[PDB]
Amino acid sequence: ENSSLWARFCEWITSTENRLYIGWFGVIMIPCLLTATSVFIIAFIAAPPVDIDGIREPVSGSLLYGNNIITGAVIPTSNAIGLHFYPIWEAASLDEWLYNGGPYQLIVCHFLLGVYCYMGREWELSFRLGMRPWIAVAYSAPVAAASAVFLVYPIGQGSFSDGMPLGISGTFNFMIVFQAEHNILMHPFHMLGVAGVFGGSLFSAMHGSLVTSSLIRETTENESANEGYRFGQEEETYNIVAAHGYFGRLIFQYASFNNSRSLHFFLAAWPVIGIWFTALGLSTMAFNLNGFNFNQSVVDSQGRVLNTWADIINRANLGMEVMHERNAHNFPLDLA
Amino acid sequence: GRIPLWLVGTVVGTLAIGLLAVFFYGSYVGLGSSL
Amino acid sequence: GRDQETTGFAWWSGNARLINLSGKLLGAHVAHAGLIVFWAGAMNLFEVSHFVPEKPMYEQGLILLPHIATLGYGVGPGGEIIDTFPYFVSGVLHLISSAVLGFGGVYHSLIGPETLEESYPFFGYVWKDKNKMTNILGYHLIMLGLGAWLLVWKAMYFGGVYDTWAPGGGDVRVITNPTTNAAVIFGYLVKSPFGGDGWICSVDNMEDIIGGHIWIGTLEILGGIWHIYTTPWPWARRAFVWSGEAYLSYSLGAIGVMGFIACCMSWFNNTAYPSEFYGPTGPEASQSQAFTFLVRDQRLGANVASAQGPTGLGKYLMRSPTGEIIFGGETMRFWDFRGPWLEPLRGPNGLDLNKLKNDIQPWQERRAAEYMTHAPLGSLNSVGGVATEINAVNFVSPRSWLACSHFCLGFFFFIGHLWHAGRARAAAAGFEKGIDRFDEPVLSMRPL
Amino acid sequence: MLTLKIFVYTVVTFFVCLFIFGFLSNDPARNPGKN
Amino acid sequence: KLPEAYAPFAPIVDVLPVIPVFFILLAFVWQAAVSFR
Amino acid sequence: MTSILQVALLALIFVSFALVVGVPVVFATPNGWTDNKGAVFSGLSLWLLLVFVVGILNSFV
Amino acid sequence: MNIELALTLVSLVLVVSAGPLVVVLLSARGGNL
Amino acid sequence: LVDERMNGDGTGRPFGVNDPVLGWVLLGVFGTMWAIWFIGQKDLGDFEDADDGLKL
Amino acid sequence: GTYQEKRTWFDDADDWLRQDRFVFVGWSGLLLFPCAYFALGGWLTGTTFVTSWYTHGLATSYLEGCNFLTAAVSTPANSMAHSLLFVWGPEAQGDFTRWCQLGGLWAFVALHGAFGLIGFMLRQFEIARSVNLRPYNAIAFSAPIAVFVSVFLIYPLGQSGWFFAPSFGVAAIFRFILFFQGFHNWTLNPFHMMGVAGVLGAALLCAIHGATVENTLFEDGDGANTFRAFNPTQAEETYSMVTANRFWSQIFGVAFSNKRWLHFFMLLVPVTGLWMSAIGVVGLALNLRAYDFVSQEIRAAEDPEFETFYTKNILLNEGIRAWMAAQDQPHERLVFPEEVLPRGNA
Ligand SMILES: CCCCCCCCCCCCCCCCCC(=O)OC[C@H](CO[C@@H]1O[C@H](CO[C@H]2O[C@H](CO)[C@H](O)[C@H](O)[C@H]2O)[C@H](O)[C@H](O)[C@H]1O)OC(=O)CCCCCCCCCCCCCCCCC
Ligand code: CLA
Ligand code: CLA
Ligand code: CLA
Ligand SMILES: CC1=C(/C=C/C(C)=C/C=C/C(C)=C/C=C/C=C(C)/C=C/C=C(C)/C=C/C2=C(C)CCCC2(C)C)C(C)(C)CCC1
Ligand SMILES: CC1=C(/C=C/C(C)=C/C=C/C(C)=C/C=C/C=C(C)/C=C/C=C(C)/C=C/C2=C(C)CCCC2(C)C)C(C)(C)CCC1
Ligand SMILES: CC1=C(/C=C/C(C)=C/C=C/C(C)=C/C=C/C=C(C)/C=C/C=C(C)/C=C/C2=C(C)CCCC2(C)C)C(C)(C)CCC1
Ligand SMILES: CC1=C(/C=C/C(C)=C/C=C/C(C)=C/C=C/C=C(C)/C=C/C=C(C)/C=C/C2=C(C)CCCC2(C)C)C(C)(C)CCC1
Ligand code: OEX
Ligand SMILES: [Cl-]
Ligand SMILES: [Fe+2]
Repeated sequence: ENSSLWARFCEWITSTENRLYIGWFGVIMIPCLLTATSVFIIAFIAAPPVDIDGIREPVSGSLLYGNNIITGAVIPTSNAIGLHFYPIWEAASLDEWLYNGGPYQLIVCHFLLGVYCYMGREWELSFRLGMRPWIAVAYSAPVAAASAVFLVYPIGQGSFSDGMPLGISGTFNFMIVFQAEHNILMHPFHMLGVAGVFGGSLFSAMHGSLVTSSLIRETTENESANEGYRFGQEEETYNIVAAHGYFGRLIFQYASFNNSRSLHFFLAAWPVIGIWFTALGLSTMAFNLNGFNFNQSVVDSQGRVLNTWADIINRANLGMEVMHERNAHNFPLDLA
Repeated sequence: GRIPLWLVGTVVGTLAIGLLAVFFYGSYVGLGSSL
Repeated sequence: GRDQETTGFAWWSGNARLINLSGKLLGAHVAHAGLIVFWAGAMNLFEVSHFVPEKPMYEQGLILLPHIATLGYGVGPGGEIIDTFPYFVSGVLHLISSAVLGFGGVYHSLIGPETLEESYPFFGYVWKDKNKMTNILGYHLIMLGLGAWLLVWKAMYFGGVYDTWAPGGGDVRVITNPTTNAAVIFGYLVKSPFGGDGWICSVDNMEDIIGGHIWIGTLEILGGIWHIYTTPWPWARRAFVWSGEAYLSYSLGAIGVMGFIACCMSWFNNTAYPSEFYGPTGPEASQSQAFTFLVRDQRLGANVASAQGPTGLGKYLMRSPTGEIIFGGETMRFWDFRGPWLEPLRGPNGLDLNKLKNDIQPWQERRAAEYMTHAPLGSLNSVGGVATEINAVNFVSPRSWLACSHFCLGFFFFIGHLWHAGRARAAAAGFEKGIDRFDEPVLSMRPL
Repeated sequence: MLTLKIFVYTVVTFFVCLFIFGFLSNDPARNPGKN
Repeated sequence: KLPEAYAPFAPIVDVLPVIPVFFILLAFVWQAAVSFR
Repeated sequence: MTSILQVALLALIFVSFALVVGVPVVFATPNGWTDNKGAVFSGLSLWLLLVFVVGILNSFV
Repeated sequence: MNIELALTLVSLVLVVSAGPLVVVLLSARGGNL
Repeated sequence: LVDERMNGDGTGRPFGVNDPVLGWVLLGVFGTMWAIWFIGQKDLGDFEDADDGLKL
Repeated sequence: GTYQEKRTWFDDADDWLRQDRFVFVGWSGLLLFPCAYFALGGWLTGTTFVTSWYTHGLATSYLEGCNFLTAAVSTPANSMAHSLLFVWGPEAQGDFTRWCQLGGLWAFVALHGAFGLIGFMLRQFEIARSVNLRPYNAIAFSAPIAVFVSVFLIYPLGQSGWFFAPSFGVAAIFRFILFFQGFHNWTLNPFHMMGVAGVLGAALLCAIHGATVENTLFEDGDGANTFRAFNPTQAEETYSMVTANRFWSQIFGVAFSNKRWLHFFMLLVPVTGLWMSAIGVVGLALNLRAYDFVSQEIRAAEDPEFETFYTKNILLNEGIRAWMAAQDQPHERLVFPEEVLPRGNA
C-alpha cells in the first residue's frame, strides 16, 4: 500500500499471528539467548580446563575430558581477572581466553540480559491480548534469584570465581562453600524461601487434589476423566461449593476460601513473596551480612561453655572453611 | 455487643508486641546471653 | 475518609482513592515529607546521645553522623573529632522543622479543600494536562538544582569539606579549583561499570565530586526553565502514557536505579564515603591484610620479593595480568584498589620494592592495623567475624548496613515499577478490569 | 581481534536501535482495546 | 553525648526513632475504628 | 542559666503533647475548627514562643 | 532497676497511649474519622 | 611483548571505543536506523495536537 | 437398609460421631485427637523444660538459654539404639523424671506422631464419603506420610540407633541435613535430584496457575476490587481458558488446554517428587548410597593434574566427616590430634 518499509516491519514484530510472538523485547531477547545457548553447549562439551582460582591448576569441565553429565560444568572466570570486563577480543589468542575462564562471563552477560527481557515480553504479549499485566511481576521472583547467584554475589565478593558454576556438581560446590562462609541455614531469609517452596508445593498438592476430587460426572469409566472438559467451554467443570464444603469440615469453616478469586491470588502470592526474601537473602549475604551466630552462647556459672546444636553446626562449617580453595589461602583469614 | 472490637485487638495486639520485646530483651541478658 | 462502594477500592488499596482528589493528595505527600525529616532529626539526636567521641565513629554503629562529618563539622586532621555540638544542631533543626511539615500534613489531609482545582487555579491540575505537569516538573528542578549549589558553596566558601586525599591523613579542605572540564566530567558517565573502570564509583578526588555538582546545578536550572515554557513534543505524545499512575511508575523506575548505585557506592568508594568515618571498604580491609603482614616479615628480615608461595606464585608480591607489581594470595582479585594510606607507596610500576622497605610512615601502618581488625564481614545479630567465629566482639560495618539496606530498598521499587507501569498501561487502554466476555479479542483471531 | 570488535558494535547497536525506535513508533496504540 | 543542659533528657530521646513505625500501625487502628468500610 | 532552660524545655514537651493530641481532635470534629479557631492559635504561638526562648539562652549556657 | 531505664519505659508508655487516644476521643465526641 | 593485544580493559575509554572507526560504527548505525524511523513516521499517526496521547 | 433391621448401641454412637459440628470428630477422631494432641504437646514440653545433657551432652531447652532456633526434643543415646523407651519398660522402669533424661521423650513424640498421621489420613476418607466426593485429597497426603515413615522410622531402624534419627527441633534438623552431605553424599543421589524437581516444580505450578487465572479474569463487576465480583454459585467460569492458552502458547510454546488435566498435573508433580525421595532414604538406611563415581576416583588417584568440582566435593565431604564427628558421635569415644584432620593452609 502506501505504508512505509518501517511500518511494514512494525506490523510484523507486534503481529500476534506469529507462532511465537516476538515483540520489541524479543528482538533483543532472541539474539541474546541464541548466543548464550549455542556457546553453553560448546563449553559444556569441548572447553579446555580452566584455571578457576588463579593458582594455575586447571579444572576440567567438559564431557570430552572424562566427565559425565553430573560432573560437567562451565567453569567460572579466574580469580586473577576479578571483575574486569573480559570479552573475547581483549585476550591475545583465543586459547588464552579459554584458559582464563572465557565462556563463563560471555554466557552470564547474555543470559541475564535475556531473562530480564523474557520478563519484558511476558508483559508485552499481555498488553497485545487485553490481559491484565501482572504475570511479568511473578516471573521476577526467579529473575531476582538468578540475578543474585550470577551477578549480585560476585560484586560483593569482588570476583566472578565465587559465582555459581553452570553445572550440576558445580552447583553443589557453590552451596557448600556458601554456607561454610555465610551460614545460610541460620538466616531468616533462607528460612522464608524454604517455607516459600514447602508452602508452595503444599498449596499445589492441596488445590490440585480438590479440583480433581469435585469433577462432574460426564464420561464413562473406561474413558479417562479428562474427556469431560471440552476446550473453550463456558460452564464450570467442577463443583466449587462442594470443595469449600469439604475443606470447611476438614479443619474449620473459617480456614477456607469460598471466593475462588481470592484463592488463586493466595496461590500466586505465597511462593512469589517467599522467593523474594531468599533472593534478597544472598543479596545481603553478598555484602557480608552472614546470618545468625550462636557459637559459645549458652554458658553457665564458673565460666564454662555448654554445647548446643549451634555449636555442632559450627563444627560442620569449621570443617568446610579450612577445606575450600585448598591451595589459595596464605593468610589466616578468608577476607576474599 | 458491649465493648467495640477495635480497641480489643489494639490492647491485645499491643500486649502481644509488648510480649515479644521481652524475648528479644531476654536474648541479650540472662541465660544464653553469651557473656 | 471514604467508603468502598463509591470508589471500588478496598481498605487496603485505599490511598488509590485520592488519585483524582488533588487537595487530599497534597496533604498526603506533605505528611509523608514530615516523616522523612522527623526520622532525620530523631535518629540524629539518638546517635549523638550514644556517641563516644574517642572511639572511631564507624565502630559505634553510626550511619548519619559520617554524613554530617564528611561535610566537615567538628572534625580535624586524620579523622578526629573536635566538638559534637554541630551534630546536635541538625538533629534539633530537623526535629522542630518536622512539626511545621507535620501541621501542614494534618491540615490539607483533613480540612483543606479536597480538590484545589476551581478555588486555587495556580495549584489545580488534571493528570492529562501536559503543560501543567511540565510546569510542576520544572519548578522542582530548580528546588533540586539550587540544593546542588549548597554543597558547592559550602565546599568553596564555607570551610570546605573533608578531603581524605590530603597529604598526611585527610582533613578539611576548601576546594578552591573545581574541575569543571566537560570531557573530564562526562568521562565518568560513559565509562564501563566493570572492574578497573567503575562507572561513577571510581571518582577518586574531592575536586570532581563538587566539580560535578556545578554541572547538575546549572543543568537543572536550565532544564527547569525549559519545561516551564515548553510542552512535550508530539513524539513524546506518541511515546508515553499520560495518567496519574503512569507518572508514578516512571519515578519508581528511576529510584530503583538510584538505590542500586548507592548500594555500590557505599561499598566501593572511599572518597565520598571516607574510610575514617564509614569504616574501610571490603577491598580496603583485604588489602590491609597483606600490607600489615608484609610489615610482619620486615621485622624478621626475609625477602618479600623472593618469598615464594606454595603454588609458585609469590607469597607477598606478584604480577598483575596487565603487568603491575601487586600483592598476592587470594587478595589478587582486589588489585584495582587505591587508597590514601597506600598511594604514597606506588611508583610507575605499581608499588616499589625500594620504597616499601624504607619509606613507611608510622601512621600508615597504624591506620592499616585498624583496617585488618575491622573488616566489614560480620553476622546478623552483630557478632562480627567469619561465620566460624565465636561470640567475642560486637561490630559490623556501616558499609555493610548501607549496602544491604539500599539494595533491598532499591530493589522492590523495580518491582514497584513493574506493578504500576503495567497497570497504568492497562487502565489507560481500558482492560484493567478484565476480559469483556462479549467482544473479546482472542475469539476474533486466527488459530495457532 | 579488532575486526571482531567492530562487528559486535554493529550487531548490538543495530538491535539496540530497533528497541529504542520500536517503542517510539506508537506502541501504546498497538492494543486490542477500543475507545 | 548530649550537652550538659540537655543531659537529663536522654531517656526521652531514646524513644524518638521508633515513632514512625507507630504511624503505620495507627493506620490499621483507624481502619478498625471505621470497621473497614 | 541551666535550670531556667530545663523548666522551659519541660514546658515545651507538655505543650507539644497537647498539640499532638488536641489538634487532630480540633480538625476532625464537626465544626470544631470554626469554634476553636482562636484557641489553637494560642496553643500554636506558645509553641513558637518557647522554641525561640529555649533557642536564645543556649548562647548563655 | 535503674532510674534511666525506668523513665525511658515511662516515656514509651505515654507515646503509645497517645496513639489510640486520638482515635478514642473522636470515636466518642465527634464521630468524623 | 610476547603477544599483541588490545590493552584496553582498565583504561576507561568512553563507550569502550579506542579506534575512531568504532565511533563512526556507533554513530553511523545509529543515524541509519534513525533515518528509517524518521521517514516512516508518516504512518504512525500525527499527534500535532493539544493533548493526544494514551491518556486517562 | 430397605428391610427394617433394628438399631444397636454402635449405630446410635455413629450418629453422634458423624454429626455436623464446628469441628468434625467422626470415627477417626478417636485415633487422631488424643494422638495428635500429645505429639505437639509433648514437643512443647520437651523443647521448653527437658534437657539433652545426658543423651548428647548439649543443652536444648528454653530453661537453659536455647532460643527458638536452638531448642530441640533430642533423640535418645546410642546405648538403647532400638528400644521403644516405654515409660514402664526396662530402660525407664516407671520413673518419669529419669525417663525424660534418657531422651525417651523423643520416642513419645515420634510414635504418637505416627498414629496421628494415620488418623489424619483416615479423617480425609470419612469426610469425603460423607460429602460423596472423590478421595484424591487422601491420596496426596500419603506422600507426606512416606517422607515421615522413611526418614524418621525406617532410617533409624536400618542404622545403628535411634540416635541418628532427626531431633524434633529447628537447628537439630540442620545437622541432620549436614550429616547427610558428608557421611552420605546425599546431593548426588538421583532420588533426591528427583525430589528437588518435585518440590521446585510444584512451587512453579503454584505461581503460574495462581497468576494466569488472576490475569485472565472476566470483567464482571465495576469496582476495581476484582475480588468482589464472584458469586460462588455461578454457572460460568471466572477466567478465560482460551486466552490463557494463547498467552503461554506464544510465550512458552506449549500450554494447557484442559482444566481437568491441569489441576491433576498440579497433583502429580509434588506427590511423585516426595515418593521418589522416600526411596533414596531407604538406600541410606542400608548405606547403599551413591557416594562415588569409580572412573573418576581412579583417574584422580594417578594424576595430580586432573580435577573437577566432583573431586572438589569429595574433599569437602572429608572436611565434614573428620571434623564434626568428634562431637556428633560421642558414643564412639574418639579423639583426634590436630594433625590427623585434613586442612589446606593458613
Ligand atoms: C565516542 C562517542 C560515541 C558517540 C555515539 C553516538 C551516540 C548518539 C546518542 C544519541 C541518542 C539520542 C536517542 C533519542 C533520539 C530521539 C529522536 C526523536 O525522538 O525524534 C523525533 C523527532 C520528530 O521530528 C519531527 O518529525 C515530523 C515528521 O512529520 C511527518 O510525519 C507527520 C506524522 O507522523 C506528518 O505526516 C507529516 O506530514 C510528515 O512530514 C516532522 O518532520 C517534524 O518537522 C519533525 O520535527 O525527530 C527529531 O526531531 C530528532 C531530533 C534529533 C535528531 C538527532 C540526529 C543526530 C544525527 C547525528 C549524525 C548522524 C549521521 C547519520 C548518517 C547516516 C548515513 C550514514
Ligand atoms: C503515611 C501514610 C499515609 C498518609 C499520609 C495517608 C493519608 C490519607 N489517607 Mg491513607 N492509608 C495509609 C497511609 C497513609 N494515608 C495506609 C498505610 C493505609 C492502609 C491501612 C491507608 C488506607 C486508607 C484508606 C482506606 C483511606 C485513606 C484515606 C486517607 C486520607 C484521609 C484520611 C482521613 O479521612 O482522616 C481521618 C482520620 C482520622 C481523623 C484519624 C486520625 C488521623 C490523624 C491525622 C493522626 C494524627 C497523627 C499525628 C499524631 C498528628 C500530629 C499533630 C501535628 C499537627 C503536629 C489521607 C489523605 C481515605 C481516603 O481515601 O481519603 C479520600 C480512605 O478512605 N487511607
Ligand atoms: C529528572 C528531571 C527531568 C524529567 C523528569 C524530564 C522529563 C522530560 N523531559 Mg526534560 N530535561 C531535564 C530534566 C528532566 N526532564 C534537564 C535537566 C534538561 C536539560 C538538559 C532537560 C531537557 C529536555 C529537553 C531539551 C527536552 C526534554 C524532554 C522531556 C520529556 C521526554 C524525555 C524523553 O523522551 O526521554 C527519553 C530519553 C531519551 C530519548 C534519551 C535521552 C538520553 C540522553 C541523551 C542522555 C545521553 C547523554 C550522554 C551521557 C552524553 C554523551 C557525552 C559523550 C559524547 C562524551 C519528559 C517529559 C523533551 C520534551 O518533551 O520537550 C519538552 C525535550 O525536547 N527535556
Ligand atoms: C488411642 C490412642 C492412643 C494410641 C494409639 C496410643 C499409642 C501408644 N502410646 Mg499413648 N496414650 C494415650 C492414647 C494412645 N496411645 C492416652 C490417652 C494417654 C494418656 C493416658 C497416653 C499416654 C501414653 C504414655 C505415657 C505412653 C504411651 C505410649 C504409647 C505406645 C505404646 C503402646 C502400648 O504399649 O500399649 C499397649 C496396650 C495396647 C496396645 C492395648 C491393647 C488392648 C489389649 C490387647 C486388650 C486386652 C486387655 C486385657 C484385659 C488384658 C488382660 C491382662 C490380664 C492377664 C492381666 C503407643 C505408640 C508409650 C510410648 O509412647 O512409648 C514410648 C508411653 O510411654 N501413651
Ligand atoms: C494524614 C493521615 C495520616 C498521617 C498523619 C501523619 C503522618 C502526621 C504526621 C505528623 C508529624 C510528622 C508530626 C511531627 C511532629 C513533631 C513534633 C511535634 C516535634 C516536636 C519536637 C520536640 C518537642 C523537641 C523536643 C526537644 C528538643 C527541643 C531538643 C532535644 C530535647 C527534646 C527532645 C526535648 C495517617 C497515616 C494516620 C492516616 C490518616 C490520616
Ligand atoms: C555530580 C557528580 C558527577 C556528575 C554527574 C552527572 C553529570 C550526571 C548526569 C547524568 C545524566 C545526564 C544521566 C542521563 C540519563 C539518561 C537516561 C537514564 C535515559 C533514559 C531513557 C529512557 C528511560 C527512555 C526510555 C524509552 C525508550 C527506551 C524508548 C521509547 C520509550 C521511552 C522514551 C520511555 C560526577 C560523576 C562528575 C562526580 C560524581 C557526582
Ligand atoms: C515528637 C515528640 C512527641 C510526639 C510524638 C508523636 C507524634 C507520637 C505519635 C505516636 C503515635 C501516633 C503512636 C501510635 C500508636 C499506635 C499503636 C502502637 C497501635 C498498635 C496497634 C496494633 C499493634 C494492633 C493492630 C491491629 C489492629 C488494631 C487491627 C488489625 C490487626 C492488628 C491486630 C495488627 C511528644 C509530643 C510526645 C513529645 C516528645 C517528642
Ligand atoms: C508430655 C506429657 C504429656 C502431655 C502434656 C501436654 C499435652 C502438654 C501440652 C502443652 C501445650 C499445649 C503447650 C502449648 C504451648 C504453647 C506455647 C508455649 C506457645 C508459644 C508461642 C509463642 C512464644 C509465640 C507466640 C506468638 C506467635 C505465634 C507469633 C506472633 C507473636 C505471638 C506472641 C502471638 C502427657 C499428659 C500426655 C503425659 C505426661 C507428660
Ligand atoms: O573464591 Mn570461591 O571462597 Ca570468597 O573466601 Mn577466600 O575467596 Mn574463595 O576462599 Mn573462601
Ligand atoms: Cl589470600
Ligand atoms: Fe485452580
